Amino acid sequence: ENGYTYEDYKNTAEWLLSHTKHRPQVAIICGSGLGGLTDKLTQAQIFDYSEIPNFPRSTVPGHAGRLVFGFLNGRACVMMQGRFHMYEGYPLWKVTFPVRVFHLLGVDTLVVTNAAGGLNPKFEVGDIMLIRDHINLPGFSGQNPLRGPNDERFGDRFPAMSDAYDRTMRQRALSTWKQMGEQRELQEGTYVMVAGPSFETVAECRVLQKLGADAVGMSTVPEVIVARHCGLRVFGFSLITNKVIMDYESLEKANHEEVLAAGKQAAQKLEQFVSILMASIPLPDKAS
Amino acid sequence: ENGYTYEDYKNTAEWLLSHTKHRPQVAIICGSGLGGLTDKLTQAQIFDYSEIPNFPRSTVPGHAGRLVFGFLNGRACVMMQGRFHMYEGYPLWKVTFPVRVFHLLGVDTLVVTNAAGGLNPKFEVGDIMLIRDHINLPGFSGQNPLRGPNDERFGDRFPAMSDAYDRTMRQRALSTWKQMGEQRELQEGTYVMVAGPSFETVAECRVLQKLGADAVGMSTVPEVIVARHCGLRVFGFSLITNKVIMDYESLEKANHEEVLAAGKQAAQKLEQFVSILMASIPLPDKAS
Amino acid sequence: ENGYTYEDYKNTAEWLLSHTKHRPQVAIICGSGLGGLTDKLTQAQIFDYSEIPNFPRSTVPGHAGRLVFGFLNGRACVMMQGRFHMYEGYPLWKVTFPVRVFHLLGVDTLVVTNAAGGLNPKFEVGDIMLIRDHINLPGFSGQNPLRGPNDERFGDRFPAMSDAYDRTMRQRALSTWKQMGEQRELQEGTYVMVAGPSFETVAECRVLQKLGADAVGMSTVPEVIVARHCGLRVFGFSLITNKVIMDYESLEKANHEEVLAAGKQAAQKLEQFVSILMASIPLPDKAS
Ligand SMILES: Nc1nc(O)c2[nH]nnc2n1
Ligand SMILES: Nc1nc(O)c2[nH]nnc2n1
Ligand SMILES: Nc1nc(O)c2[nH]nnc2n1
Repeated sequence: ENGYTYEDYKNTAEWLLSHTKHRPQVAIICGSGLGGLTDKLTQAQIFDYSEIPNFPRSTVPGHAGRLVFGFLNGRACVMMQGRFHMYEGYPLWKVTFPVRVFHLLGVDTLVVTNAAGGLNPKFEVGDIMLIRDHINLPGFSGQNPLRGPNDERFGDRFPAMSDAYDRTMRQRALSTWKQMGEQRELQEGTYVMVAGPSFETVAECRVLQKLGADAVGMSTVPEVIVARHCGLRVFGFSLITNKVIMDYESLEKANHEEVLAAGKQAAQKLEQFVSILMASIPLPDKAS
Repeated sequence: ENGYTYEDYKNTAEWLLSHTKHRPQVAIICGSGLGGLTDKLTQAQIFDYSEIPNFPRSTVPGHAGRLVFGFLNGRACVMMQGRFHMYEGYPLWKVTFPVRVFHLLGVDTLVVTNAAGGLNPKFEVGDIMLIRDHINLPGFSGQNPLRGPNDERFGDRFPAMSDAYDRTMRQRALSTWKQMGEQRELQEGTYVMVAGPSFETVAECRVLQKLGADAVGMSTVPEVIVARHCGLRVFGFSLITNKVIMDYESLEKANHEEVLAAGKQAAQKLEQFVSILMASIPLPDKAS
Repeated sequence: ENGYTYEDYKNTAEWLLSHTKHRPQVAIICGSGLGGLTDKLTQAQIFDYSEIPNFPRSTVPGHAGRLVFGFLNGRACVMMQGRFHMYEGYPLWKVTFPVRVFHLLGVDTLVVTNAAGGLNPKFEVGDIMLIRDHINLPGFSGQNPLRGPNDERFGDRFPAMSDAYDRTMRQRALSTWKQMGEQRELQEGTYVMVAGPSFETVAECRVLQKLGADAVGMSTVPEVIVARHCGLRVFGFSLITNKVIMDYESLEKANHEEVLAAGKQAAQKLEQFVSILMASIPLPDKAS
């Protein structure tokens, strides 16, 4: 909540609207390595976070920290290239700030992507996990983008999250993967947000396994929470860039340079998939 | 700890004492929907949080955010109507601030109430759960009202919480329910504080089940911790206003308007019960 | 991260270096009750945290809050007597600050010690637990000393922790215990950091058991994370000063005055052990 106020989201929404011919319907937050999706846009208009009025600017990236509009598979999009994370210092009400403006920009659906670790044994690095649920660890402790006075203008005080990932789109997703007649079926599991920038220890990965998590990451959850709070259809995927959970001879135990999950390769796939998916996102035209 | 200092709790305690004929023995924090208990008071004196010197004022409520004194079943009380929550922005050392003044006001027992979600399957919405234990999730991460320099004037650095809910009063509680010859027996389980304002997801509810929790809420724990820190007899109940933990067809999955647990109905019951309970709280007169 | 900057760690490192003839190789953070190890030092030079430029000063202790150099078993040491904890108010980037200067002082190995609770049933108060892994609970929520912009000068953005406690030294540790031909074998388990100053409840201890933890404490984890981030060999022990996990008649349920684990007795033992251990820490001379 804090730091920003409604006119803050209202001045930014307007600044963008009055600076772009585009009026986005779908907002797409690309995860690490998935920024490529921006290339798929047409009639694109690239704004620098830096440029936009109250938009948090990047801590290091910047370049791989831009907001591009345009179109994807027949949907007026707006892809945030280079999402913000709590571990960069951004308070969660800066992390999720974009989502609040996308809503005022008219966005009604938010597709978020990310790069997690593979907790579930069945996963194979490279797999794309459809997020069916999430475990908001920072939220349990207090780190929830909604903390602070509730702005009924955006939504409720106690919004529910048991319905976060829109059954419909998840269906249309599982179907679509099948339409394409793909190899490894679109995975589906719970994503566990873990704040910290360092990577989990074996002992930690195991508690994440026990907790129910399928993939671990340091983002998404914040954007999903406030998006839902605004009443935004939300669905997303998680590129499984690696995996671990074994003391009994770590062997590899990751590093990060390991995270790439056949970089170009898989990143390209999750991207095309999301793009194909634009056609399964209800058009504000009601369609009938 | 932070923000306030001893004279802060000392000026407020005195301001109240020198503004009320009353000298409370029991302090009662009413949960959402349980504010009605204030009606049961006699010779009551309603102060507005706003009015009291260093007392955190409400973020939105205010009205359903008052401090009323008076008497309940032969006990000099002081009921905080409209408790503060971490999710409203209040730092935990503002949430629990009242408890620290109640102690300086002479309060020796603190009965807290709340409205949780029903994790334990045996629970039936409407049930009243006697809190036998708690799992302080925000505490594990750092969100503990005691964090900061310890004020030995109030208590220890490392107070123990394994004894928080006073065996005695829990006994007298289970007995009392039986005296009244009630229907569903006074439930008894562990309350898990979860900070965030949004509601838990199915995936989250399950980790709360696995963790051992019986009911989920966003308060109480902070007040119980510092109350105990002062050396205050503490016991409390949790009105089960709902329940969930099922992906396999959510069906209802809550909302909040669902939370009421037969509002007037059950809220009234937990209230009378607490009031009857005043008679089972040791009188400072030692009684003998 | 925050608050300090590189010249901050650079001015302090230099201030110390230009104020001590010593150039530490090993940095030893002593836990509560283990400050005695300082006595084992020779040619020792005691600086007051207070004295050192940007060094966080103690909240209460101070005296039992000093930085002593000198030598231990043929290793140029620097023992921080009286470590900082998150529960004293110190932001984690003050807690771990010393580690960042020890690195600039040339320290290459960090041996941390602490006093936990005994979660694992096999443990007997007095036991010394070799830390083989850790569960960073405050980290999951956001409380990670690395949060904020990454300083590539010190290390990576996403350092891994699956390798934190250096296999080698753990081996040399288990062996050494055996060399000495001791009684109860050097225990080995996962340490779970829990922030809060109050002690865990029975309900909490059980989730710590389920999570996988073997011993609970309120420190170490922060120092281990940034030490590893700098690329510092890290290993440590945990003096088991007590234990609990039982509603079914608490009986003792601790207090803190119980924590001592045969104070002088066991504290002395873990100390001599660490000192003997100086001989198993690779000398920067490469040794060959
Ligand atoms: N937390 C987390 N853990 C892993 O193992 C990851 N791999 N890629 N992103 C990751 N994030
Ligand atoms: N956390 C939480 N969860 C539920 O399901 C609740 N119902 N009423 N208060 C509640 N608080
Ligand atoms: N958290 C924690 N718990 C116990 O039981 C302890 N005993 N000594 N330090 C301790 N720290």
